Amino acid sequence: LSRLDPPEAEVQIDRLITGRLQSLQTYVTQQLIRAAEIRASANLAATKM
Amino acid sequence: ATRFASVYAWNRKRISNCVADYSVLYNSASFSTFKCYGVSPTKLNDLCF
Repeated sequence: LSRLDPPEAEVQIDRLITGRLQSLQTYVTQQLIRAAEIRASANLAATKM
Repeated sequence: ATRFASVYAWNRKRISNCVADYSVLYNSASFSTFKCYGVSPTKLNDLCF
């Protein structure tokens, strides 16, 4: 944003934002799935107790 | 300088021990063409290379 003319920055920024958002989305989805597995284990522990 | 290098056998020079003055070259506008890539042509002389 401090190096390129505003519209040039907008293009380079859009590339970077998209990259960062897709990396976060992948991360969040994977945690959501692992979190579900953890919930299942917690439910088993509660049953054992 | 009145003599720019032959293109057949042109030679690159290296710059050091400078105060950046992109905005000076640009504002004096002695050259007719100022087209920049990666650096805004609109006097971006805030950067240090």
